[PDB]
Amino acid sequence: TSLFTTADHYHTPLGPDGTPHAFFEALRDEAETTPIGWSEAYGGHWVVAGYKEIQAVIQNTKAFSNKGVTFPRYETGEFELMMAGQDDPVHKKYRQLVAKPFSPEATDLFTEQLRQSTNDLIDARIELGEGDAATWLANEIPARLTAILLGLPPEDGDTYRRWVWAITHVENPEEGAEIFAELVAHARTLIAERRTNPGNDIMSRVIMSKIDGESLSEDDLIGFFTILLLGGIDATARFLSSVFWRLAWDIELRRRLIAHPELIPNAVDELLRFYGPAMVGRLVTQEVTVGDITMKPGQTAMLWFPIASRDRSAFDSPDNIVIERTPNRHLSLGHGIHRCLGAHLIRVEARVAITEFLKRIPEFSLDPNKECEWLMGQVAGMLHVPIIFPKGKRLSE
Ligand code: HEM
Ligand SMILES: CC1(C)O[C@]2(C)CC[C@H]1CC2
Repeated sequence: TSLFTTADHYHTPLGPDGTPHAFFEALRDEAETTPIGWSEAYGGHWVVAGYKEIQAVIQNTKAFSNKGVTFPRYETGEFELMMAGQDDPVHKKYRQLVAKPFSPEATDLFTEQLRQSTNDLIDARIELGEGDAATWLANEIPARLTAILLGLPPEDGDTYRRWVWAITHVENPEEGAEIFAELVAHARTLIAERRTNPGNDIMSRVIMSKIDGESLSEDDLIGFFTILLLGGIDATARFLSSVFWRLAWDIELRRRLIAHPELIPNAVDELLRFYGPAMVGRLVTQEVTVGDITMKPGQTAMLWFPIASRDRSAFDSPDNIVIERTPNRHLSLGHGIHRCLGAHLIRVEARVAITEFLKRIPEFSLDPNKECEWLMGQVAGMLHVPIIFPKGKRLSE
């Protein structure tokens, strides 16, 4: 009578609250006894839910390969996800090619440029009264910024989200391939129109790049593009979709942030722990024993962060958002050599998005006449969060 029996991450039961949190809180329980379980979904796999246990997997690079990070494998053809489906040396090497454009320093030069666009997207409907905080804001803030890093066309959110919708998987036959081939099409065009008349963007920074003293093949360039056009548009879009659905009803939290922004940065981390959409797996390359279980090479182990972010033997009162909690050592971004590449970037987007969104519309609420839809998968969160506020005034013209 275990929940691991049929544990499935693209299929987690949703409580009345609308979130699959009722499940986690409960499974979070079972793990105290059995920190790891075997699931019968997807041919057969391992579920790692204990904090001490998931933290033991991400660290032993020996027995676990990242060549199976997305699982079931992500729709990407004969292209491997850079610095993510590759183990070192490839990893250590490939990454140092974008290490700098992502450092806190370099990812600050866009700082007060995100407030503009945020505070400039709040003009879009601050005069209507409502709007899907997901589609309308959750999505555009992370999508526009990216476009700007990969030297891209700002208003095509729709097009990109369409590609990522196929990478991300839509349990569709191969139409994920038909559509991924277009990302590869545009990805190709963009590449070729950069090695001529460049820019300061990242996409460009890597072309001129060279490994071993020799440039790089486009099967690695079209490879990065994917990871990035996928790093900051999905996980983020969802995550934000969440804090907005969370601030729509958690008035105890809304009013508290509204009156103490010194905390917004900190409380942005407690939200990452509680609403982290990120979930990954590893691939077993050699017999190894974790805690009390033994895993033979060939099998995959899913690392259930949402569950290990609620382990009581690591977090005081885990089921409450404690905006003061310090330190916050969750794993919603992972640890080890695979520590999120855009780690500092979302702490920023959040800081702002939320900071500015509350100074503009300090009152709003879950639209009663439209129900919120939650996304599932290795990336989950709110997809549609329609709110209703007091029709206001915009700063724009
Ligand atoms: C809120 C959104 C985000 C979340 C929760 C998230 C989560 C994660 C997680 C869990 C990992 C590590 C997995 C592992 O250890 O194997 C990771 C890796 C990575 N993320 Fe993100 N991410 C987010 C946003 C970003 C952004 C903004 C970018 C895009 C520029 C980015 C780029 C990447 C890349 C390329 C890696 C693989 C390289 C590596 O860590 O070794 N992430 N992220
Ligand atoms: C593919 C997947 C699941 O998505 C992101 C956002 C988090 C972990 C990995 C790499 C980047």
